[PDB]
Amino acid sequence: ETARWNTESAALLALSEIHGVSYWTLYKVAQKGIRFRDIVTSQTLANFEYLLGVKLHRQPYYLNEGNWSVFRDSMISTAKILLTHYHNSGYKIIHHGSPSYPDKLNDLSEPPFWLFAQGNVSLLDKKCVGVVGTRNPTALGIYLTQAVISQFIDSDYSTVSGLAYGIDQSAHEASLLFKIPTIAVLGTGVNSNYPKNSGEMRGHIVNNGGLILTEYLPNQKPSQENFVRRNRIQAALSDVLIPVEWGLKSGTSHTVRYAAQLKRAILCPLLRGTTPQEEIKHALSEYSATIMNIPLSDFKDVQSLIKS
Amino acid sequence: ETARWNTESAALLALSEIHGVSYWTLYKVAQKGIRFRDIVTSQTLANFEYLLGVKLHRQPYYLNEGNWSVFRDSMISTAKILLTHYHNSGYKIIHHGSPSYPDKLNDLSEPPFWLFAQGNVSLLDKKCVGVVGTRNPTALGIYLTQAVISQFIDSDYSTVSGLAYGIDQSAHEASLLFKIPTIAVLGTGVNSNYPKNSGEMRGHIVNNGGLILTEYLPNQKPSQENFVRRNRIQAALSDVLIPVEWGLKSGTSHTVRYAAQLKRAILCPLLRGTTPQEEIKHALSEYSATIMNIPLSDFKDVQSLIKS
Ligand SMILES: [Cl-]
Ligand SMILES: [Cl-]
Repeated sequence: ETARWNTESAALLALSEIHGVSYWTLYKVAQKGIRFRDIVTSQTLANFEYLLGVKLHRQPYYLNEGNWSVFRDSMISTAKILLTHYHNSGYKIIHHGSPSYPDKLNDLSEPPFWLFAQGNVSLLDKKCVGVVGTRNPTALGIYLTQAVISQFIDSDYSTVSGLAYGIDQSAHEASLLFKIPTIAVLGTGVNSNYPKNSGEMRGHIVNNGGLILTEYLPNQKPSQENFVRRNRIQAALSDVLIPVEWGLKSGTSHTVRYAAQLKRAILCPLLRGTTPQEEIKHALSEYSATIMNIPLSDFKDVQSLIKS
Repeated sequence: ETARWNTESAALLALSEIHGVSYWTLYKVAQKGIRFRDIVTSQTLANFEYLLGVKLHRQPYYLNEGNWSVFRDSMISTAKILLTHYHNSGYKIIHHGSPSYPDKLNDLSEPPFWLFAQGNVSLLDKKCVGVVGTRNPTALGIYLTQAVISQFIDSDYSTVSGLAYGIDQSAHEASLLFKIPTIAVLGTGVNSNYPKNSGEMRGHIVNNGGLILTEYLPNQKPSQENFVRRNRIQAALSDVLIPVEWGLKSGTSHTVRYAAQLKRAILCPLLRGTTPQEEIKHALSEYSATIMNIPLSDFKDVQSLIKS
């Protein structure tokens, strides 16, 4: 069974890394039920380009009948070693339709048809709580992030965030601090160094039983489109979504909307004694969200301790 | 009534700032019930030095009968303006035996006989929770400090700490963030810039209804002896003492010991699922301390919200 998916893995890397096929091109290929293995084993360039869904080239073209066999065989041979190269770094490619693929992602209209993974894949199949927010939080947003995640200590939950500046990085840092496994869904390929000084955090995430996850091909750069596209994954994986600090018509609003479309539970942190803002009121109105008081405790619980 | 204490204030400043009398010398003076006003109005140097408790000088000495009147009158005149100078900066001098002096400090064997104050003095008479710890905390100590103080939101408590690097600064920063009035007890005189970038925090403390407090004379530098001496104040003011992160045979252990001697309530933060350390076990053994779980909430309270 292993060898079937490894052949599809190598075909994906062949088209992506060697021939440079776009994410979108390969996505709609897989969306149609076309397997990359049968694209790379095409015996003509016409067949190649038909299955790949691009505009067929006329003559003259540098790819032709005279050099097709080597073009095909050399790319298959190249990609087979390239996958062992990525396996050696601890990366796994999880394909849609395989046993390792998590059910939750098939709630999406556009499920990822492949995933690059580094770390503990079994977390995708277990309870997850998304913690996400602005890349430019206030001091209180940073605290609420940690306070929220501390509530899940010794639960069966892991955390999910996007490894981005601000709330997301504070979410991962908090999960690590409290020894909650955390999942980072990237807006890049696995090879990128974004965000700054990310290689150590990714290391600690993996060392603490966490997971690095991305739908994007190894060398895909960060982009505003890549982030919004990735947030459908974050919403789908989040059994509960907790947007800590966020404005409407923001990145995180997309995630919250998606979570509402996916009928995920939505909790909104509110510090004791403070007034909900319209983004919170929006979530209670639209998405049937729920306030989560921080602290959840009352001061009466503190009084019990002081005066025994 | 105001003018009686202002005269004692000016006499204290006269001896301290003009003539350079030590903290300890003036402390034992006041400990005996000698008022500084009557020292500065002494008509001989023999009387001056007898009341001040120092070794009486023989002749020849530059202070003598021929220049005594001016020495006395010029220092009284100088100090009267010097107090208006400190009043203008918002400083108040609170004397032991005056209505503004807080009762809690008379639980000390060695109560401060004067206090310099900037901000809201009425906090000393109300519920206070001390939050103190090492100057070199771990990441978790910094969080626990904030989590502990968040429990007192919308309580009638203010916070008390020593405005020192580490836990103390995180305690003040947390109180400010959650809008809990905070009291900083200095290990210096009010004129010092210690610790680094302290003038803005002192400003925000005062602007948020907080208080700066010190027993030390205006230009007293920081010292390890000044810090341990000041922690008897912090213990006395703390109706509840919460040492967040601390080793035994540390600065903060002195405070905790004192708090035990003063029979203050002692709470010790313990993150959920973690084992008490011997410093915590020491406090439960000796000082009848109590664990305060962080969070105080259970995960069952989170489950209630998720699945309504
Ligand atoms: Cl596929
Ligand atoms: Cl006095």
